[PDB]
Amino acid sequence: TSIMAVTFKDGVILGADSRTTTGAYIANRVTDKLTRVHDKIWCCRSGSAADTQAIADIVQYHLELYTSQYGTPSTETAASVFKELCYENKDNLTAGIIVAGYDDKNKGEVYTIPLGGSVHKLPYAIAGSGSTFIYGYCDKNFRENMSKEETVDFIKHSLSQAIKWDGSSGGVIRMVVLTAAGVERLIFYPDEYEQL
Amino acid sequence: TSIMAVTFKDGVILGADSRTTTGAYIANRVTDKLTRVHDKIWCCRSGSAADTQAIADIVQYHLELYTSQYGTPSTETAASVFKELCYENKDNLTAGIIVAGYDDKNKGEVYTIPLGGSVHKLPYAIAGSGSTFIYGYCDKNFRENMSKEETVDFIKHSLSQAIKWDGSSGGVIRMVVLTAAGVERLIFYPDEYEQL
Amino acid sequence: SDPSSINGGIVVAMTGKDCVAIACDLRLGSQSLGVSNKFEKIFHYGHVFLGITGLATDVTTLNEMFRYKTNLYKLKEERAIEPETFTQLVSSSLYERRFGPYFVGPVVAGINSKSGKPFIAGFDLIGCIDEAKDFIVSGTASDQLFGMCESLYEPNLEPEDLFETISQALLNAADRDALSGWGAVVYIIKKDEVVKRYLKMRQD
Amino acid sequence: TQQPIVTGTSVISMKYDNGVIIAADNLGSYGSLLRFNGVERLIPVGDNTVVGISGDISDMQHIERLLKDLVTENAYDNPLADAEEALEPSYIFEYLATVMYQRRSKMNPLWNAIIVAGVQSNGDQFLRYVNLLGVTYSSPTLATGFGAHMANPLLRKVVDRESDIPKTTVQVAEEAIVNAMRVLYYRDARSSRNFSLAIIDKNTGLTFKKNLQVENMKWDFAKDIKGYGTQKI
Amino acid sequence: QFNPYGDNGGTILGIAGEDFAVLAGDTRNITDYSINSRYEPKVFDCGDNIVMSANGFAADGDALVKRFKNSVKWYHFDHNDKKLSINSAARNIQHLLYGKRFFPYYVHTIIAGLDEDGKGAVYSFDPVGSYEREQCRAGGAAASLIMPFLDNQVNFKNQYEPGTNGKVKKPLKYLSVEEVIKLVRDSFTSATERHIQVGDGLEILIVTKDGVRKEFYELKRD
Amino acid sequence: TTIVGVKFNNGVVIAADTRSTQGPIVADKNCAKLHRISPKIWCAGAGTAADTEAVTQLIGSNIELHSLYTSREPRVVSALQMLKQHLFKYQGHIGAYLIVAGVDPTGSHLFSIHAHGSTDVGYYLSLGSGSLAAMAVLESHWKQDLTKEEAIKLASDAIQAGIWNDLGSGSNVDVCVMEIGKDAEYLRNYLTPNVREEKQKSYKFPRGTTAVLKESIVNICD
Amino acid sequence: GYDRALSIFSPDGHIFQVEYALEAVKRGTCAVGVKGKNCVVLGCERRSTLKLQDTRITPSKVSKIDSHVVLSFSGLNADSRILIEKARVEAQSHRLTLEDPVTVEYLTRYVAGVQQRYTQS
Amino acid sequence: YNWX
Amino acid sequence: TTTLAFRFQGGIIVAVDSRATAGNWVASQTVKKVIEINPFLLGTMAGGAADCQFWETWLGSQCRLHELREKERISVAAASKILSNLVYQYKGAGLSMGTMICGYTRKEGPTIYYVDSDGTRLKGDIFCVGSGQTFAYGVLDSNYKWDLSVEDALYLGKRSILAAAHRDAYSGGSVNLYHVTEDGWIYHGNHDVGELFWKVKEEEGSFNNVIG
Amino acid sequence: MDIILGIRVQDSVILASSKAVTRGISVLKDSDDKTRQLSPHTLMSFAGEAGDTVQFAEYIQANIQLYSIREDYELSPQAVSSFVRQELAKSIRSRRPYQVNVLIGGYDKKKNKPELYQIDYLGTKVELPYGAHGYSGFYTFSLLDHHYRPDMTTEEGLDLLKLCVQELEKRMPMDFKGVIVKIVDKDGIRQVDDFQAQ
Amino acid sequence: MDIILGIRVQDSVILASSKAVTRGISVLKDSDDKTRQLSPHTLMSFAGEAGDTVQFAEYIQANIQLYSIREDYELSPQAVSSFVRQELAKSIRSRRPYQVNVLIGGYDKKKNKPELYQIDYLGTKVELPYGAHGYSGFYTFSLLDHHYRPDMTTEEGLDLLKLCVQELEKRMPMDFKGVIVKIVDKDGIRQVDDFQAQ
Ligand SMILES: [Mg+2]
Ligand SMILES: [Mg+2]
Ligand SMILES: [Mg+2]
Ligand SMILES: [Mg+2]
Repeated sequence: TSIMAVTFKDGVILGADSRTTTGAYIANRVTDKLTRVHDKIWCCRSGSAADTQAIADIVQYHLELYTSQYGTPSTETAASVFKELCYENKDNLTAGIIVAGYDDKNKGEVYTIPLGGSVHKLPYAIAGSGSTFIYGYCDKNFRENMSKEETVDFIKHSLSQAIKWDGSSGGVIRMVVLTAAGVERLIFYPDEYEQL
Repeated sequence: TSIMAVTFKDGVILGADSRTTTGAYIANRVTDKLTRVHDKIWCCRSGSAADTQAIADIVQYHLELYTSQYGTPSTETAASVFKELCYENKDNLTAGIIVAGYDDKNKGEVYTIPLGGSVHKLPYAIAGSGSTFIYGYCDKNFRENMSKEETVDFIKHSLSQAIKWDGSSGGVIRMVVLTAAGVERLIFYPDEYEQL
Repeated sequence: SDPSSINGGIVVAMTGKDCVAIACDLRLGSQSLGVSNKFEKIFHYGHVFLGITGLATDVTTLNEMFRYKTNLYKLKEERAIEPETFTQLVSSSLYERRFGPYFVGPVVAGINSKSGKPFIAGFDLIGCIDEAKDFIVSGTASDQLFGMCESLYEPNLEPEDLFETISQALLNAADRDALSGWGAVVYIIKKDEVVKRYLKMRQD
Repeated sequence: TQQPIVTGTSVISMKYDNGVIIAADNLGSYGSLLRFNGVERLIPVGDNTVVGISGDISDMQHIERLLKDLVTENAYDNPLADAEEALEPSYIFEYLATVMYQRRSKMNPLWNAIIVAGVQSNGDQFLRYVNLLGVTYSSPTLATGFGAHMANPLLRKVVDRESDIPKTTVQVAEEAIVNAMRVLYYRDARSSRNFSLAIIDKNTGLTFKKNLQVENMKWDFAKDIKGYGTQKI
Repeated sequence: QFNPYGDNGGTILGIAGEDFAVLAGDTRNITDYSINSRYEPKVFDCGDNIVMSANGFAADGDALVKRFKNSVKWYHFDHNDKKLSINSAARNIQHLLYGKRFFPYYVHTIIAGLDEDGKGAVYSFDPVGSYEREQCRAGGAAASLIMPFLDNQVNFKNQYEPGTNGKVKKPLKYLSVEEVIKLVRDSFTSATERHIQVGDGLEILIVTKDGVRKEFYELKRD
Repeated sequence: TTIVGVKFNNGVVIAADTRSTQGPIVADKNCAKLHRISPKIWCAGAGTAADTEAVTQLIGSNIELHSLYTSREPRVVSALQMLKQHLFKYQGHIGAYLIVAGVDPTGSHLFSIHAHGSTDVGYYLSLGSGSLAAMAVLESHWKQDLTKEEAIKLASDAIQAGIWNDLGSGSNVDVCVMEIGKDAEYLRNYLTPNVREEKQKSYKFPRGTTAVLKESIVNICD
Repeated sequence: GYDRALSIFSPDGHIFQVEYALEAVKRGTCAVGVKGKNCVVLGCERRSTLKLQDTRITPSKVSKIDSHVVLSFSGLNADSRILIEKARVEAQSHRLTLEDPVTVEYLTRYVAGVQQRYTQS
Repeated sequence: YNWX
Repeated sequence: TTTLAFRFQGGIIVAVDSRATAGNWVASQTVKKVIEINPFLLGTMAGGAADCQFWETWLGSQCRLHELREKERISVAAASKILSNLVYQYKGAGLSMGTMICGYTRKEGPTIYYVDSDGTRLKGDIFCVGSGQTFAYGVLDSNYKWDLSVEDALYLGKRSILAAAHRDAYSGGSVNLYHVTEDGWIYHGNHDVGELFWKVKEEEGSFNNVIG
Repeated sequence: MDIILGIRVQDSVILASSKAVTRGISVLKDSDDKTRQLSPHTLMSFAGEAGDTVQFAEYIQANIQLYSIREDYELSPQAVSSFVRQELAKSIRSRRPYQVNVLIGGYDKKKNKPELYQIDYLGTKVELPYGAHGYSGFYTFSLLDHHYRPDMTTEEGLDLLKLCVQELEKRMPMDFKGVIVKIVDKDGIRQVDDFQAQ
Repeated sequence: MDIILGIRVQDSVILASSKAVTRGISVLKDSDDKTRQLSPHTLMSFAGEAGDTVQFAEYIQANIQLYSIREDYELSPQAVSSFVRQELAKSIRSRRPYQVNVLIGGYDKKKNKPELYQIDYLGTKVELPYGAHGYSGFYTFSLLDHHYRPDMTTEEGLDLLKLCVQELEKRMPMDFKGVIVKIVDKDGIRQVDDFQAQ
């Protein structure tokens, strides 16, 4: 699995591949690892499928209920819920999650919760087995306050590499754009990303 | 340990960090992982310090005796030696080595012998714990037939990164240049490579 | 399962003023069972003494071994072997089996016929020589013995006095060790003479 | 029953005539991969106490929340919050200590080594350590993980025994600490260059320094070294 | 896997004279090979003229002490400031300890003071409650070293009266407080020489009808 | 064990503590950790006591011979290669961690050898359980162009670091100095900062204290 | 959950529910027992409000608590059964742990204590 | 063996 | 540890060593291995010191309660079964104790029961328990006769321990003797094996292989 | 393990049981009665782990004596055993199973016929002419298979057991110090005080 | 393990050894002679693992008879034993150590005095008045320690053993089917055909 979230001028972009394996067999080549927990707060899933799906569903609830009672939820909160679930149930979970969202007051924000159950806010984050291979590229090509077009590229490249090297990753690249104007679903096929 | 070898117009360049560790302790911070096996044939050492030093020492002999009898050895040969050792004694060794040399007929050539004992010839090769983090950058920034000045850079960056993410690596960067004009000893300190 | 502890036993030796002493207990058992109370652990080859704690069969063997080796030495050199020397022989003889040691802990004491300075030394199961100009211990009650010694000892004691000292250290240390005791012997050494005395002690 | 994941290395500290000093880098290692580079491991509690934590980070973040709690809950029905009934290091320590031990006894420990450093109401310096085992100790210098082995030896050359405390000055102390940090950068493969440091003086109060870096490093010699023995070039 | 225990080394010792009792312990605290502190007391005063030490695993050590001190507190409350006799403090601790018979306090503990008839006394415990009143006892790392010495210089074991053809034991005279301290210091210096865990310092708590006195001597810090 | 080596302007020096230990009990309060390989090639070692001595002699021997057969003064790199190939041969079972240095026709030299057979070179090194302590000091006070006297302090300071802060090390400090044109000097017990304070009492037992059952003399000469 | 205090005290110091139970006794058939020098006897009258019973089975007024101890009562036949069973059990629970059948005072002190409990629970 |  | 208790004419005999060990370590030579339950009941210790000391001191309490509860002295059969049943509750938890419960009651006569952490309870006449049991059993069986005199009997035990102490490295220190009659129990000294062995050797003439 | 045997003749049931209690290295008692009278015409013998053995048998005793009282009646063997099987089968999936095997034999005063039941620690029950537990059966069954007959007089049975015990004494590693025999018939239960030789 | 006992009186040495070979579940033989005559004035009894036991004894027999011939002389016990110790001590560090314990008793026609040597599988030798191997010693020693005397007639010894065997037959878990006793003295070696009762 190869996933990352990047914050930019207009807001934020999450991207991931689409491969779920059970060993070295490809169970699902079209998986959507970008899950919605709210109109404008999403997450990228890495680790055990089940553990992740379950954790996510439980957060969509906790937020849906938050909403009804107190309006639109902040991202710091969306994270807190995740952290809580992951940290509190550490012995039985193997899920590393990246939360990304868009607020009118805070623009874009990215939080990452790694296996331990810690929460980290940062300009960008990557995770998934395939991420070992791009700590280099990314730290090297990432500039703060990029444009949508620029960011989709950065992401498109970083991951294409990750897919190149890690066999636990492949399929297609998926991205989701979070901005004032809305929510956009972007997809990229092999024939494009491979030769770059 | 992070090491790599890159071939270019004028010849080839070997580069490595300078950290040998025992568990999490830094035993030696100025180690030389670039070992000579002949006037114009060198290698990069990663893995067990014992196993590598030994394997090199045995090669130097094997080639020095080769010379006496049959003149300056080709690199394909320097490699076959290593292969023979690494493959034949696989159960007792944990050493991955990269061999780099310069001939007047073949220019620069790079071979890599990974834990298994297979030999691989390629434009460039990287290895060691810290290599995991640059398959990306490198595959993205390497261009064939670069100039010396360009290569030292490519190499300086790739490793500087590896040193950043992998703690089994650090210290200083060492490079060795192999061309018709001779043999040059390059070294690079922290205060320079860290902020690039 | 700890070979060094099946049989049990203790040995100690101390230096005095122009004299040295070495002693040991007479127990020989198997785990909890006491079997023999006449297992002397101090052997002598000429004017050099060596006591051996540890596995009984090895004690026996090594003893036999050094008789042999010391005998040839005297023939080949037409002179009786000296401590300083004998020690080195012991060390090498043990390390010779560095990867499958004799589970023992030899202790050596005697005097140089030529120079007169008293000499004592001990080793771990593989030959590391422990040279100390004061006292050496070995056996299941090593911890105890050390304790006794380090407290009781003072430099330059006379034959009559040193005897008291070593005896107590043995005796007392033995009494706090389940695997040691059942008797005890003490050797007092002087350039010309050597006396062997047996002690009265608990039999439990 | 657990195994730490994201971790933070050494924490060093020593006390001096007018207070205490403590420091720790800003790193969170995910095993051998030096993952996070902007981690503050020095947690201030009020204006008279700093708690430094090494070990598992997730748990640290918890001990963070626990503290902010301790703070709030003390102000409650306490008119003397910002004065005579404010939290004292001894309180903060004894609590944490209590917690750590309860957790080891329940077999679900907080994988940490924590040094609580500060000054009391009456002025006395305070420095004590508690780790995942509820083991508690105090000494003129304290440290966790590697620092244990390397920092202590250095810092102890300044304050060998209690009597040396009233003889050591901030400048001296701070130099020592910084150094230890440097050395640690040389040897700890899990350390980082960017660190943090803070002092707690019975007069100036609390001073906290962020974004510190190691300087005055000696690396030039590495040029005269080649091969591993017989190599000449 | 998480191992819930540690070993801070250390060593302690208690001797009881006709009308006083002593309890000492080194002041070093270790972990594997490093030294945690050269001065961390482990012999405490719990009120009611009772000194006590729990040597073994520090944490478990500090705990017991806490639980006991507190017990004493509640004793007074629940019994009109009645003074807790040592023989009683003993039985209490047996209960504290055995309370955890299946997750023991990894400590060898000793306490000392005066009994009802005013004579001095000492009791030592198994890390799970076996208790007995004894003349003297050493415990911890160097217990194996020092115990023998005591059996000798205190209970006069194996010593005999000169010239009696080994048929008369040295009469059991009783050590003066001053003479007792001598033994302690020596027992410690000797311990320091052969035990890497022992060293740094010696803190001695002394007990008499007049209260509780403390004495401190330096040791080899190597 | 704490051993170090420091190179200086026209020579090299090495040092070490003197505590030998079986587990946590000091076995030799002043055992020698410096070994003479050849007159001007000295080696220092940590690990299993036996192996540091053995591998040192065995090579000192094979070297001595080698020299005679070549009518030349020995070379460090020789001792080195000799040591390493042997250790490596033994897959690490020979617990010898050695710091080897000396002077020979080619100049001065300093190296280190780990029991698995890997070598390192540098201007200062240390090894042993006290490794970290000293190394701290070294990294704290070293500089290039050290004189004979500045270096000796340096190497000394470093050992002291080990002694004080490492239970596995202690007692005295041994130093050896090898300069380019002079004979080598072996300074055994350069420092003795751990002397035993006079004991408090003398246990000189009145004679007769011990009970004897049988008494005899022994026959030595033939 | 039901725990209302039914046996409480009233202004004059009597516990109604208890005193009332007594009255229930007064309505049950009589029963008697008297002891000799080497034996004891128990007698009882049979309720004749409804007649045409089968003696063979009907709970005999005298029940065996153990091969050596009996119990008879006057009161709500039903209540007796509970008392008897609780008693028979303690009869074995005692043999089993003391290796000796119950003395009559004990058995009694048991049954009674059982009764007392029900007057303040 | 001895450490040583 | 070697403990023994046996039955005859003038009552019951009980003797035990006084050594406790932590492996090879002699933790103590001055251990009381006989719990004075109450003026008429006695228990012996073998197995873990604490487990024994604690649970017997405890038995003492459950006994005192029974007395107040029925104004009658508790039987040994009962006093034993209490401990027994207790111990069986904790079965499998790691308790290690082998003990004898000895007493004289108007109802049962003199009686002894074996009770161990395994949960076995046995009524018997002679019993030895401990690492050194075998050695004592030896001496007993051969010299036991129901017609023994209290003077003789006390000796037979003292000796039987002595036998065991000599051989079994885990036993020894000193011997604590006890005699049981309806008027309660009577102590018969703490004999240091240090001084006792020799005396016996000389007078009886045995332990000849020893030299002295 | 210890020895437990049973044999049902025409008008009775005989149970034999080793008289020894061994522990680790020593034989602690040479006169153990490994049996309990459940009800005046029902006897149960047992063999198994140390405590569980007695503990279990005494429990069944209580629980049966209790019924006998509550009802002024005596349960038939087919019933007592069934109860016992349920109690055992109940515990096998318990936290700490009773590790006991029992042989139960009684006389059915109502059917006026004798009966013997074998049940192992798992609650395996089965009615049989003769039976045994543990290793014992291994030597004895052959003998019984051979020399047994339904219309056997009681005397004929005691001789058969003797023949059995003899074999066991001849070929069995451990010394069980002889047996204790008991006969269950219309007149109740009686112990044969003469089996050390007959 | 089997039973091996020995006791040296004033004018001889007596050896007692159980007569049973047990295999897993059965007792295969009730009449084993666990001993071999090394030389006309020396006997060795043995106990240990299934096969090593005889193999080792017969080997020692051979190597000793051989010496007896090559020199027209009989080796002293102190020697025969020392020989045996070395053979054992040799094997302990071999591919498959002989797992046998032996008792050796002989009469020294030269010193005119009897001797008994005990040596365990590791080559641990020691001279003793009486000895035993395995667990047997656990029960007997106390007796011997007690009822033993250097100036004992031969008759006094056999009774002593009898008293020993007795203790064993009473307190030992496994039935060893009795013993076979043999005495070694100036006139040679003889087997006491009467010990099933004396
Ligand atoms: Mg792919
Ligand atoms: Mg004993
Ligand atoms: Mg009181
Ligand atoms: Mg010390």
